[PDB]
Amino acid sequence: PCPQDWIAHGENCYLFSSGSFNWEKSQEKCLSLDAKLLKINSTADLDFIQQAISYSSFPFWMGLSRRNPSYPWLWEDGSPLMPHLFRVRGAVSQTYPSGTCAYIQRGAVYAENCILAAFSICQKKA
Repeated sequence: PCPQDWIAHGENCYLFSSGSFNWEKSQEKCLSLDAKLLKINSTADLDFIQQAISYSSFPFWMGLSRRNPSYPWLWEDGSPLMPHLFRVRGAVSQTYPSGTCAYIQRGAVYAENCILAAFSICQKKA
């Protein structure tokens, strides 16, 4: 029973943000909706999301981040990235003043400087 404009999968509801902003604003935008940025915990999650994106070439922030390459990638809640899901491609090895953040684009996952603008996906429980 997902709210108005949200998409159901598993326990959760999913929203494609209407705006494209940096990671920090995107995070605050999901929190504003009593939601959080996407957290992919399974292969099913990954393919649901890959499908929902419908061959958009836009980038879509998820809730995965780290402040420099000497920290593990963690979801917003502090949980780790589960191992058999995706490789994080992109700018994995530079250090940016506001951290490195993961997004999904063309079905693959990439790391970039958190101040760059992207669409995002929020989630909350149904």
